[PDB]
Amino acid sequence: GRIPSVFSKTYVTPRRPYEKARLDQELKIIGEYGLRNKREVWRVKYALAKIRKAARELLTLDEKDEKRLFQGNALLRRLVRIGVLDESRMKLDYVLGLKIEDFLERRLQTQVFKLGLAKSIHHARVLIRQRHIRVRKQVVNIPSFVVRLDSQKHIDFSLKSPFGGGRPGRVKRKNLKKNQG
Amino acid sequence: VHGSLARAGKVKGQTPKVEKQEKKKKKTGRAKRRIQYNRRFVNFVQGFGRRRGPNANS
Amino acid sequence: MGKPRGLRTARKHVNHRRDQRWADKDYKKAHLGTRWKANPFGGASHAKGIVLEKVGVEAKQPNSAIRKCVRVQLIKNGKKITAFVPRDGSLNYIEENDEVLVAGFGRKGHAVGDIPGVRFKVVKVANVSLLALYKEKKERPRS
Amino acid sequence: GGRSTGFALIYDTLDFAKKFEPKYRLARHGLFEQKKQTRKQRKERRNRMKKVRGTAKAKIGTG
RNA sequence: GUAUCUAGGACUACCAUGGUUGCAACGGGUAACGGGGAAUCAGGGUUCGAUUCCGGAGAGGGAGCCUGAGAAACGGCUACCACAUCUAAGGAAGGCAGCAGGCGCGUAAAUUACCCACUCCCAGCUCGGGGAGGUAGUGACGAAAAAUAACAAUACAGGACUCAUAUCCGAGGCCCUGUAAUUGGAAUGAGUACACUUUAAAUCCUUUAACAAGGACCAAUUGGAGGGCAAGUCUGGUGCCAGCAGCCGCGGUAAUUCCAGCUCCAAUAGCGUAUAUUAAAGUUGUUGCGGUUAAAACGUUCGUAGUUGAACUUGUGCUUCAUAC
Repeated sequence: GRIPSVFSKTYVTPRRPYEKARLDQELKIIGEYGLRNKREVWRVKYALAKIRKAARELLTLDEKDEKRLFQGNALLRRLVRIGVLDESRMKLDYVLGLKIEDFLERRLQTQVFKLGLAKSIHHARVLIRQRHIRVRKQVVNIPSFVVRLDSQKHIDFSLKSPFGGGRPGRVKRKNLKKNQG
Repeated sequence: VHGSLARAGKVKGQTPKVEKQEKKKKKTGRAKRRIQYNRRFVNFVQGFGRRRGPNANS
Repeated sequence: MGKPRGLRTARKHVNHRRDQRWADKDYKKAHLGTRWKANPFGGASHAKGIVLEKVGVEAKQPNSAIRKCVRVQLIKNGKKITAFVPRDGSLNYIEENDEVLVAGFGRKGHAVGDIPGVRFKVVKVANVSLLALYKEKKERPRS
Repeated sequence: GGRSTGFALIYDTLDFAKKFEPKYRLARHGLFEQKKQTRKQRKERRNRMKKVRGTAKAKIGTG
């Protein structure tokens, strides 16, 4: 037991499989955010549905009661924390028009790409597996670290990484023992 | 009627039976997503085709 | 013209539901308790049966086709079962009187194709994965 | 690396450490490793115990 | 009044002639332990919920009962009954729905493991003990995470670009873009194994010295591809044959559905089968349909139980202020 594991299951299905009008639109998301498969396209769509209908359940209530502020602002606290929500869109009627791509801009795969460490959208997403990425104490293998807005000033390479110069091959350092030897 | 059930799989008895044996084993799925634009961008300029099909051989 | 919108009426108003549950003829499929009666293998998913004989069925008109069908007996309830084999050939993959697993036929219980009186489709024979035998993934045990 | 949080149980002295001393935890630097049972034969041995009265000296040949 | 720890038709005796019901009572029936609860969308839900939590129950079929505060106890006993134990034939023993095993059975399910460090408990008890409880081997039932390469010019084709020239036309082409078993640069960590760590001890995860790719390796598929429903009127074969196929229908000699190859697609470590279930389904409906005829008003009128019921039954004001302005 006890409490085995809560479901919280992602990989939300499409209600119609072979629509061309969604078929072209998903690959434009991969055309910029070159993700692993279509399930991760659901995964951020899975996320905003928690943001969509729950905030929509606030809108049917009136000003001014507690939960439209209490659950209201604490959403907006976290929504401006993650960095998709600016200061001009403060009220709850300004948050439902948030598109899916703003969360995609905050992704660790492309935040290192819009920063000058990666210089390509496919040279970006391969470095996270080999762990040449550090945030202030910690290296992260996970490409889905998706960063809060305060964590923009600190994202860079690792110290144990070959950049900037820790075991710089190290397989290439054995390679000079092969061709020169 | 149960007269004769002999020729069951007759077209499996008249096969030419040619194989594949070749053609450059594919890449992984994210790399499979990468090629889906070079055949989709400029080739594929979408001019006046007058009722044309995308995956036509000839 | 009818329907009972009185407020204090609810004691009428769920008796008058259940009195008309078995009108909807696709809702006695479990409610009357007949799944142990005549779904001819007993209300489970599939059936570990035994092959009886290869029968000479004919397809429905206007389609003179011979689906080369089989006869099955079951060890669960012991009745006579008429099944059907896909993927032409495989009568040389039957090897009659074998412990066979048999699933349904994909209409929730009716005659589907041109094939009358056969409410099943085989998926397994002899515990050795009938499907992958045409593509020769698994080696078929002969004896 | 560079981040390994653990714990430390700084006793006042050695004999007061000998008062609490969680032995299966102390055994990482244990100076005291005795009494391997090993928890399987003992209940079998105690099963042999319940049919012998007074002496409890018929348990030699069974180990 | 008896018993019972105590209410009491609990139960004896004496007495009365009653409790109950169309507001579905008593009767049977269920592949029905209740419940906290579980899965799907816009609500209203209909399905279920054996199964870690809680509560009520049983230790083969049933039934009595000792001891104790506390069982009608079964890892206590007794009977009989069932099915099986041993015996020198006189006797004695038996319940794994405790754990791990087999056997049978059926579509249908794990090591004859280790440990009391955790959590609780046991008592005379800090100390003893507990297949409780913990860990491991088992496990594509699941849920979460995420490797299959990344980068370079030439290249080879398309385009912008400069420009000749323009119903034509090429070059400076080329950030780009592809194909390149062309060439690489080789970026690397799974595997890999010191030591380490975590552990009762051990593994495994993290850390990690030594290892580690020109792919043929360190190699992903499974299913399709007539319409539904996404994408070859490609080829060979075949000739209403074999088949295909949820349905619509394709095969009857120049096949877009069959068998192969070809390419194309799908989702991707997952795809498929069948089987029940909800959604789609406003085709179980109060919200939310239908009754002329497409399925459909008792032929009839009264008529209780039903169920729904008119109206009428203490207030606008009057003056002022907080108060909008």
